[PDB]
Amino acid sequence: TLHNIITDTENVQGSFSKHEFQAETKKLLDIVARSLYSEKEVFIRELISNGSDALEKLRHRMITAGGDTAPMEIHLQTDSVKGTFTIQDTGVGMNKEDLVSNLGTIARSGSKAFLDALQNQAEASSSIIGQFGVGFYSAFMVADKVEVYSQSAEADAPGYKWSSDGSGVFEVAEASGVRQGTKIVLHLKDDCKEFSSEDRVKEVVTKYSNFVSFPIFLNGRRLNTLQALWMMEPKDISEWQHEEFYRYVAQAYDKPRYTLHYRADAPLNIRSIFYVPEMKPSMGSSVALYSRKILIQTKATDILPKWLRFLRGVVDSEDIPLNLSRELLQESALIRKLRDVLQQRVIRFLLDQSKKDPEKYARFFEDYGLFMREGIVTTGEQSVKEDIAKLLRFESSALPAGQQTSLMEYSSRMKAGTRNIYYLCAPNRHLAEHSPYFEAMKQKDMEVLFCFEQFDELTLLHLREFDRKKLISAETRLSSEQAEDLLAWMRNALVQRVTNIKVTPRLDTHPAMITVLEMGAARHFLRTQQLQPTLEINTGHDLIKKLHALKDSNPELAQLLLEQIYDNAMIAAGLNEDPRPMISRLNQLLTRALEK
Amino acid sequence: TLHNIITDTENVQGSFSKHEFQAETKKLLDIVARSLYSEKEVFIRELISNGSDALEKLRHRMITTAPMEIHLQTDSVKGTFTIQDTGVGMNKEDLVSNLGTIARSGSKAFLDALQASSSIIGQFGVGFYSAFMVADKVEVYSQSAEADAPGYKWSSDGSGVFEVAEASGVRQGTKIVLHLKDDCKEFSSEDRVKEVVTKYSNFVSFPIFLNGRRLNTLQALWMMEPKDISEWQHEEFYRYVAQAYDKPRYTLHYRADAPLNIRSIFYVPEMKPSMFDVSREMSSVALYSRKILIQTDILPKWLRFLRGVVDSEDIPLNLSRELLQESALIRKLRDVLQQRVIRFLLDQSKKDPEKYARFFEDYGLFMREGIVTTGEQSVKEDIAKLLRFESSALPAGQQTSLMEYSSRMKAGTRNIYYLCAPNRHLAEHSPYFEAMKQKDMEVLFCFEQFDELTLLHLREFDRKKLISAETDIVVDHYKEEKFQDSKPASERLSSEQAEDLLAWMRNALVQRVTNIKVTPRLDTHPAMITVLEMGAARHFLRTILQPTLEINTGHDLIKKLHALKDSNPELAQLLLEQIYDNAMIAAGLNEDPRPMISRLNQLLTRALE
Ligand SMILES: Nc1ncnc2c1ncn2[C@@H]1O[C@H](COP(=O)(O)OP(=O)(O)O)[C@@H](O)[C@H]1O
Ligand SMILES: Nc1ncnc2c1ncn2[C@@H]1O[C@H](COP(=O)(O)OP(=O)(O)O)[C@@H](O)[C@H]1O
Ligand code: ALF
Ligand code: ALF
Ligand SMILES: [Co+2]
Ligand SMILES: [Co+2]
Ligand SMILES: [Co+2]
Ligand SMILES: [Co+2]
Ligand SMILES: [Mg+2]
Ligand SMILES: [Mg+2]
Repeated sequence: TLHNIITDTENVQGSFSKHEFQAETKKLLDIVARSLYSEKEVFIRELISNGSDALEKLRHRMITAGGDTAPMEIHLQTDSVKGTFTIQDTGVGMNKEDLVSNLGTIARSGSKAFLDALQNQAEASSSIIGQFGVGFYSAFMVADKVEVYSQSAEADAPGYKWSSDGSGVFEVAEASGVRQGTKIVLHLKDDCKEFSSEDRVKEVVTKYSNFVSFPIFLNGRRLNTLQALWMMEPKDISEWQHEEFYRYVAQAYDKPRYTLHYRADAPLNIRSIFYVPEMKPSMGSSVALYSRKILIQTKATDILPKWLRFLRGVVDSEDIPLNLSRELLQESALIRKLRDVLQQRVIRFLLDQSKKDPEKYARFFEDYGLFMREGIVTTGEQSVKEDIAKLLRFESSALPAGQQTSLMEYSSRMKAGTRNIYYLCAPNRHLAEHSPYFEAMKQKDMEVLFCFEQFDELTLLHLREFDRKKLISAETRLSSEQAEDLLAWMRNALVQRVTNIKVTPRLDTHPAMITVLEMGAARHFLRTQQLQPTLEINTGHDLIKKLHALKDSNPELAQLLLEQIYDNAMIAAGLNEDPRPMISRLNQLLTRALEK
Repeated sequence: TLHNIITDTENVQGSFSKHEFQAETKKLLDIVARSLYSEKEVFIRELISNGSDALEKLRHRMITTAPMEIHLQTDSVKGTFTIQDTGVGMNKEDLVSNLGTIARSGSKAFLDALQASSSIIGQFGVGFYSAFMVADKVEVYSQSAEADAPGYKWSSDGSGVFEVAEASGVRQGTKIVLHLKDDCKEFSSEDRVKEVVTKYSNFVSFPIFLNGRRLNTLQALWMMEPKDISEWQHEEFYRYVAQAYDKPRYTLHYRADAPLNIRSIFYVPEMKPSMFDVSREMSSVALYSRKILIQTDILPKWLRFLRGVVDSEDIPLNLSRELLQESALIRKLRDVLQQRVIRFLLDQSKKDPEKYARFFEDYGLFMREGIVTTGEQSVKEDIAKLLRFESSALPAGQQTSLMEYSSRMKAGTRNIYYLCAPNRHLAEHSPYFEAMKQKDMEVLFCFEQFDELTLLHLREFDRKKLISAETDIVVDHYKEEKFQDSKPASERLSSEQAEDLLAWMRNALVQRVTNIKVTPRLDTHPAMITVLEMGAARHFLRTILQPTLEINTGHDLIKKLHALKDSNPELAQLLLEQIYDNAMIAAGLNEDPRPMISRLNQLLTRALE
């Protein structure tokens, strides 16, 4: 039942023509000026990156041809009356040829050609921003008219003025007295007047350009007072520096409980700092992606797994393949490898923390454990599930209350014969301990992990196996007649509440206790509060004898006592942490009990 | 104190020269192939869109019966991707100018000459070079219509040059063959190509066949008349866009032209939301343009339970068609969508309060989140219109709202009174509600665990302060409010007996309480605990205070406590400690009640003799 029209029927007739690809220059200028970026305001990032590069080139040239130490800076000036934005740098400048060539040719990048000719070890290799040779045109998105004044450091070259409205044509004339470097004046469009506002420009500078190497001045005032901490040697950074830097990058007010300062060169140049905040859950609300100190993404997308989104901080890579918009990354095996690498690194880091300070790590796991569980559930690589699962903490049968263990430790206590991992996911200890399913493998000496946390169950279900070992849920006085009179009677006043009633000798201080056979039911019971309980009675307890003796004497009163015993055992089993519904009834019981 | 170097000092000398902008063509070709689109797969979207526009131009020509379709073929042996449309094709002069010139768009010129149509996708004139992301060799065979014009073959590797030769076996339309580079062989996989078509091009208005098998393309319901869409079509469409297996319980089909062009559909699933999924970062609403998916914010976070689709002709796209421009217009769209959704939900409440109660029960948490996390007061109140409560002035089970509460208020009244309790029996028989019965004010009854937090953050509604019953009771102590006991004097402890009891209680509870006082405001309860800022105290208890214990000297238990303190003083203390614990529980201020149990068991035994 196929329908295909694609058939190999074409044959070349005659001789071929040769052509070269062309460009619709005027339309391309418009696309490059207006259609590259998600935001107009990005022309400021672009113009500042250009000033930086101009300064970096001058710095590079002074290594050999030492000149006059002139200060290396980027000045911005707003004029809210005229509607102008002006930026000036004291860098390398541009003679007439270079203005014509660099500014007049779409995609021509003098910075890229400069980079290509460097020693790979030159400091400038890693800090020159420009590649594509189009960022300058972003100015035309916000300006009706652009004027560029430039003076090169040269053979007494004259200064020049370059000017365009941005519609296919530009003009060049000689000028004086242009200071060494480059001044750019934007005459802002009516709908872009906000960029002649000081406060608005400041917002943009701090967003994208806050860690630019060279001093930025706005109307004569210094902005970028913050050092790119990630580019520094880990041991030259004090804890107070991290605390301040964390607060800044995470927009937080507390301190990091964990700090990881990760540096490496393969698969990419990476300089990074990750923080785990002190404060628990529930814009600066994730790890930012930088490149050569310029923000790429406020919220980095492709470099960390989703389960690590609770990390704050910064990743900077010099050689990460940038999308043309410079707010996205290109699809790349190197970026994928980076994510895998970072995932392993953070895992290793958190593991080391568990050893160094287990108590502190326990606090961490209580607050952030949900992310590990999420990671294990949502990832498809079995090897990855098992790496994240090393971070997991549980409780155990062969261990005291409150004390925690990992799967590896459990794995270390398994007799070399049997090779599978038994767990019981339950609301609490009392419920887990008194599980008939657990009582089975209590006699059969067999350690069982008690998993009390939310989503512990499907975490292990989605985990399936660990350490090539299998995880399987462990779910596969008063005479004797006086008691039976009582049990027959209690079984009637709670017909609509409990499936089963028993007697047990294992009770001491308690008149009764509640047990459950299905942990999944108790959870369904625990979350459903806008079950088949099985209470057991202590025939030696006073309240129970007092009950038996009372059902005949004060039938009304004896049922107050009964429901109290039931509710109390319910509370002991942690199946009723909000006993507000019982209080009035209890106050009635107490009162009737006290005809003293 | 200031450091500037910018000064108006520059002056032009002599004449100027004029210049035309130029382009580094070769590097531009490279930028389109390596740096324009963030994902490689997208070349499929680009070629199919081209095929769609070519068919659209032919469809337009035919106004003044040949099959209009788009065919795809994958050969994993030859490593080829092939697309063929039966559209308008291209002549020599069209082949050279359109394909041979970066930013030249035949499609755009077509649209500019149409002074419907609105279905043409192409404007930038670069989408075609996306083929070089994945192929080191491209062949194009085209046949113009009709027009006594021969076929042609166009060929290039994507660097610098291309060749155009004349050909004979060329069908009306256009055939393009990609010889896939080695790292891109996945696009010779039928299943992979199909994934991509479905992803971006599922609403293209022409049949798409892949290796001879017709793909199940869908109608773009969001662009169609609401009345021409059955419940069944919504069901099916909902299942596609939400990748779900259930059906929508609500459907909002929203169309507007001012202030902004909008074409959208939102659904609320019949399913309860997954609590696991509520905590994940999962996005919920897809964004389209001319029937083509855009990979991208649009809805406030609290509306993330909504599924469906938004399309707006006012959202301009970046060159690679994956970034939305004008972030102020987006927030504006977001603001408009938020308000339209609130209106819709309010109307659903009116239409069917019983169905809305189930919605509020399943999704109420999202409104509560929205109110707590927004800073704008007017936004808080608008969302709060969606909240439901019960009332002391309405029958049990009957739901009401803040606006109906406001509507029943007297002119003189400046407050909205509320009480948080787990259910209506507890609210109605609360010691705190007993106290409020002595005034003539209505009291909202709020049963959900986070209702109180929500009302605390909301703070006021319609210029009226929200006040909890518990708070009001404390405030009355500092006001000359006269209350009378619901039991006559005969049945209460004498003043002298009360002071004596009170003195003994202050001694017996030195550690635990600030004040112990008599209250004339209880009936069936022996005592209560009061705290001025009760709400905030309950919320703070999430991993002591200055509480006050207030006693009902008309309550038999309290009078028995007065007697016990002299007749069996040790039993009195255990009774006193339990009364205090009970009032703490009743106040929702108790810690883990488990250590109270053995104490109570001892107390019970000791009393039953
Ligand atoms: N302020 C400046 N000073 C000196 N040269 C500049 C300046 N701004 C831009 N240029 C030159 O113009 C070229 C094009 O700038 P732009 O379009 O931003 O492309 P790029 O991506 O290379 O920065 C640069 O590579 C550089 O050679
Ligand atoms: N399959 C096709 N049939 C006919 N003409 C085409 C086809 N694909 C591309 N073209 C022509 O080449 C032009 C350039 O295509 P493209 O680079 O995709 O830019 P856009 O689609 O944005 O115009 C199109 O506008 C169209 O005129
Ligand atoms: F200005 Al650029 F890449 F830095 F186009
Ligand atoms: F192919 Al286009 F804008 F659709 F360049
Ligand atoms: Co052949
Ligand atoms: Co080199
Ligand atoms: Co002047
Ligand atoms: Co009125
Ligand atoms: Mg640049
Ligand atoms: Mg196209």
